[PDB]
Amino acid sequence: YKSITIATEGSYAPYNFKDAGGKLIGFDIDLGNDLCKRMNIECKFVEQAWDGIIPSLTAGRYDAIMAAMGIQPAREKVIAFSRPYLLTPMTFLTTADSPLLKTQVAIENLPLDNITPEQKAELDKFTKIFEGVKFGVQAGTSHEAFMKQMMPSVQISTYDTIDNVVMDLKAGRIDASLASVSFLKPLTDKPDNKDLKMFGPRMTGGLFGKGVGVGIRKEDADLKALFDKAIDAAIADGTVQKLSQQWFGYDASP
Ligand SMILES: N=C(N)NCCC[C@@H](C(=O)O)N1C(=O)CC[C@@H]1C(=O)O
Repeated sequence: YKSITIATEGSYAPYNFKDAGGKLIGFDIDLGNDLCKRMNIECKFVEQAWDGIIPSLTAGRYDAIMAAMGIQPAREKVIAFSRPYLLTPMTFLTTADSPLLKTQVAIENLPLDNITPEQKAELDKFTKIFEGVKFGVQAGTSHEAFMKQMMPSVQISTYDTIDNVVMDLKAGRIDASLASVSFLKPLTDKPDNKDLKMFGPRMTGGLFGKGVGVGIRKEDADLKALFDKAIDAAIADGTVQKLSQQWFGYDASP
């Protein structure tokens, strides 16, 4: 390999978004540039809307995806992933004045790979509390998949970007959402968002899979091996931890 093109979305801060000059910035951009230097490959980042990001990769419009993409079983049917470069659970989001905040969380860390009756009881409790509450999620994400598969009785609206979800939650058009802690912690830590709060169980596994990874075509085994070696080195030397603290305000490195 000499040169590759990496697609990102550009609407998911602090992983990938646009600066004041319209340039793509964020953890995925800084990490991608560091990995390419390690691989001795020239890389160019390009913006791609979330809906077509996977088919444009398999159609050969670019060589990899770094766009806060969870390594999840459904996507693994279509593309390959590097080993994870970040780990994060998933949790809920509402407004700081919401009555939803008073709900007792019986299971703080809720793994979904093998749901026990106790874990199902906790998911069912939140489903019942959420029935009547209007949820908003970004379309085409594990957030949408979780609500449709695990909480089908809850009213959901899907959005083109997570930015539009947050806009509608702030405006009171929706009452709650779901996303990773890696997205929600920096969002709620901003003084701009003192009116927003994370809540509920922190979920992992199941349809969410594990980790955030670089999406690569299945046939590109050598490119996956190059990324895996570079990611292992960036984790080992503390680069991923450094970038995670810079962008997220905490260490989400594997
Ligand atoms: N708009 C984007 N560029 N990416 C949205 C990805 C959301 C979600 C997913 O892959 O479907 N995520 C995962 O399930 C774990 C990491 C990520 C998240 O919730 O932050």
